[PDB]
Amino acid sequence: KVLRDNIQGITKPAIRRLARRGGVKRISGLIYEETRGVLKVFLENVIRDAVTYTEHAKRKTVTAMDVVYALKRQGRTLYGFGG
Amino acid sequence: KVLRDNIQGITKPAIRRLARRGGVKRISGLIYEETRGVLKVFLENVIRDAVTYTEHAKRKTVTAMDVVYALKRQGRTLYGFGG
Amino acid sequence: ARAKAKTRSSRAGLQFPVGRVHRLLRKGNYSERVGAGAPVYLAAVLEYLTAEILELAGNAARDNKKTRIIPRHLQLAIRNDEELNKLLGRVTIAQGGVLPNIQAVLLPK
Amino acid sequence: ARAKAKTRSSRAGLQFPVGRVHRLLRKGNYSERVGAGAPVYLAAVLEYLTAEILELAGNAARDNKKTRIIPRHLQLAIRNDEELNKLLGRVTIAQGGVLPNIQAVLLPK
Amino acid sequence: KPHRYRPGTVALREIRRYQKSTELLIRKLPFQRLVREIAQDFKTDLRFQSSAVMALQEASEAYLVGLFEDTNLAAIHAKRVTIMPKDIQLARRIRGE
Amino acid sequence: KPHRYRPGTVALREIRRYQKSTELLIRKLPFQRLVREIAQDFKTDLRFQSSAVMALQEASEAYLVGLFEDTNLAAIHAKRVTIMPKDIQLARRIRGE
Amino acid sequence: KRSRKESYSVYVYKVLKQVHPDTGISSKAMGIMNSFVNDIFERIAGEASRLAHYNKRSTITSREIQTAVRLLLPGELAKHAVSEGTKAVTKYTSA
Amino acid sequence: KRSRKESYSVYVYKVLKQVHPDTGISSKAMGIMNSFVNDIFERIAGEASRLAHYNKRSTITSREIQTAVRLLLPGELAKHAVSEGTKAVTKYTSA
DNA sequence: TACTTACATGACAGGATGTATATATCTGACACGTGCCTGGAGACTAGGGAGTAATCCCCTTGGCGGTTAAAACGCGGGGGACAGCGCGTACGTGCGTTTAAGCGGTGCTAGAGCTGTCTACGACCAATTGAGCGGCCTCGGCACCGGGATTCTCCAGGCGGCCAGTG
DNA sequence: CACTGGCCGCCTGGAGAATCCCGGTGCCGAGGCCGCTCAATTGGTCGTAGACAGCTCTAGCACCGCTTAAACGCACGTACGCGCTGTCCCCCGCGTTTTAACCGCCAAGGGGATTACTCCCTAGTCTCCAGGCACGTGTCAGATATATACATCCTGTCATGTAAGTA
Repeated sequence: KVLRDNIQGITKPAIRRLARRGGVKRISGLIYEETRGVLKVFLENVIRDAVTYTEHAKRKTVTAMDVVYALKRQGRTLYGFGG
Repeated sequence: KVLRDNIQGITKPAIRRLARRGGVKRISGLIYEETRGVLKVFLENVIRDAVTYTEHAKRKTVTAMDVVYALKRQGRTLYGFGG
Repeated sequence: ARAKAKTRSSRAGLQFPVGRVHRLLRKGNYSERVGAGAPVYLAAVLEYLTAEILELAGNAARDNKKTRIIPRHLQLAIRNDEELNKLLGRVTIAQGGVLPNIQAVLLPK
Repeated sequence: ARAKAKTRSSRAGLQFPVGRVHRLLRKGNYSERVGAGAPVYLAAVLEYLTAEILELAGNAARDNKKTRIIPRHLQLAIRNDEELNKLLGRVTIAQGGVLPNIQAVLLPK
Repeated sequence: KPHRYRPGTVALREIRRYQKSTELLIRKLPFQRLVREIAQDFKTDLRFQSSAVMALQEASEAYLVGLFEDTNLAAIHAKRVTIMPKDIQLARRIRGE
Repeated sequence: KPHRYRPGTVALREIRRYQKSTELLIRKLPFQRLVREIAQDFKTDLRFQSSAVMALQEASEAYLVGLFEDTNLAAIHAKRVTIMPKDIQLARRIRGE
Repeated sequence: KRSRKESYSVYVYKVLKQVHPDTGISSKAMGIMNSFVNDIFERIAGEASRLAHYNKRSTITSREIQTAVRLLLPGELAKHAVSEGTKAVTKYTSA
Repeated sequence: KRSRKESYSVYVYKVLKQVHPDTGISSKAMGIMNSFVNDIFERIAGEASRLAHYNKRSTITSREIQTAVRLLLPGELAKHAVSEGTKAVTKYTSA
């Protein structure tokens, strides 16, 4: 039930493929740690917003509606999920 | 009546003073014309918005209130002239 | 006893709704009142933008040798127009990926 | 026989108006109906932010041995405080200038 | 000797294939479990539709990938082909966090 | 021999002086001439409030000092101290425009 | 018994068939189009509301939304949308 | 006389005299405070309107407002704002 | 000294594989048909927002004379930028293994969401008043002015260490 | 081999100026007073939106069972960053000269702004009907799979520049 350390579940080759989509030539071995940290910070902000949205609506399930609202708040509005 | 060259009216030592406020120590010789151009671009973007506000207001005189509104539209909100 | 019902979009000669967009403005709380020509203008603007992006999507689908538009074709349509990137630079796309863009030193030799 | 006109900000123990904030919310066209807790809550958060920033401004002014606050002191007050800097990242203070923040590599040895 | 390419040619193929690609780059199950891991820290017993996990996922490659084009701009600015962490926090700090 | 300060020492004194300072770094009347020129490009016979010229002055100085901070970061990124057009274009490209 | 969901489905399908008769449309692309129409509509409506607020105007007019088209839509898209809107309100007024 | 141009003068002056009885205020700083109050009020009101639109709510009470505080104001300022706002609303219900 | 000849490096050729190029198959998501209703719409009405005439004044625009700091130009110089060589280095990629995500399957219920009640609650309007802003005046904190110290900066030649001559 | 004088790096002391520290003066900016006004407040009333209860049903949670793709880890290998240093060059510091910016002073009128008027318009509501949405299905573009062709990338092999021996 309770989890500790699943941030390693975003694997190193997942970060490699992400950077390949971004057009990266060479990814240093140091890079994966702060990419995980930046993803930690960004998802923390987004789900903090989304949890605040859901707790405003007095629900217990995070919907994609509140997700795209949280992305619209941050100036990263996403197309394709019913916003 | 017509004005053709006042972009050189933003003099090079005045650009130097602005870069001193920006913490720049060493400024290349090609920088000044580029700064003139990008300031021209930003003034173009601001003044098209401000004149659009003015012609919506049916006014001929540009006001600082429209300056505040055009700056806050671009995400560059300026304190000190509102109200 | 009553005039025949005629849609306002067909009165303006548009496909995009005068009525639905007008109602959504009235319930979207942007003002207390809305002028009559404002939803017609807004529907015309939305129809123009959608017509442009769907025309570019059909062009991309013909380039991709496909008949039905995919959000990859939509991302290809947006990012290959500079002024739409000036409109939609900060908006992220589902399943669109990235425009093909390999920089000059990134290419070999 | 009407009761004495006593004020809502004093009912909150606050100085920022419940009245002006409520009026600007109603005429700002943000919702059809507005709960009574909304403008008093908003006056409270504005008063806390105002108290915090004028605290830092007064401390900066006494640091610069001056009695009257100036937007130089305000701008200094804003970017010593990290969460205020996060709040006001895109905002420029008029006549505020920039707080001294020199990168160490360009400093002399 | 067995077949083996020079360094970066396979990276060229990877970049070209993955910019042509539209399918998902990160695994679904550990991403959903990571969202759950972060969520229980903020509110316990929190549930997600699959579509909300999809939307957070699309936002994740969106934000990350955009940071990598910013990182490539920084890296080619420093005349390098290998990216470094300071490229990432430099791009984040110029971006305005 | 007349006294002469080393190159950069007066530059650091300029940085400390103008960074401590709060006053305007552009002459107000050529800026007014320039803004009337660019205004006449879009709409003829435009008139400016003096406070409007001052507000555009503060906004222009603000955008320029922010971009100059960004180019300072780009220059110290590139193992250099002299800012270059490539640094300025790096800043403009990263900032999302 | 389900609840009706409002979308732009047949409208986008109609204009797509007008600009390209022989093409199709996917459901993911329709989600993209619904999000696009909603977002651009919201941007134009919000800036129109701000224009009405700044000039103390209590109503949304075609003139100020034309102002919003000048503001938001850049360059040739602005003037083409102006031509489209003026033509549209012209044949709407004549009807 | 001329028309009243409404401002945040006496309120900022009173909160100064609470927090620092001895220090003064300049007019440029005072305009900075006016634009500050306007900007923060606009941000909170816009996010409250957005939250009302999302939940299909015609009502803005303190609950949406504290939601918007927890969005916009980061961390420590947000929880403090909840603290004095909670004190204010409890004193308001107790009149 | 030029002619001949052997050697090392570059231009030309060729194979292997991976991704493009061609074609057969099935399948489910796109696309078409149907009932519906609810949401768009026509007419009338109550009412009120804004376009426009008039004006005024004030605040912006235009013009004129002097100072001198701002700007501009030149000399000099020191700092910066950057590429070649080398040097050590660190991921990229090939390939075998694991395992755990991925794909298909099943059971239950949390809670998401729709429906009925009702009530807390909020909005609107006449009166009223009381705090909050327009306008003015005062003095003293601060802008402007003047003189010596400390600090900053930069330079010479005093100091220490090292080296080589000499006894 | 030690002493010791000389030379060179370098390290310290000192000298001048630029802003800071300390007085000296005058001034209009804001803080407070006064007057006004308009706008918050109180009560009542009336309508109305969301909290709460209840139900239900559906997709998310939970558990189950195969399958190699992903992951990972090591190993060879090649390229990658970068420091030294040289080399070249380009812009800061400062002095001098010009010039228009700033001040400051005065005329004039364009339009920003305000008030009134009167009429254009626009939400609201009752009602009516009609096109998009829920729902169902059937069907061909694409997902998938199998057989070729070139790209292309790397690697071998002769072609050729070139250096050396020698008649």
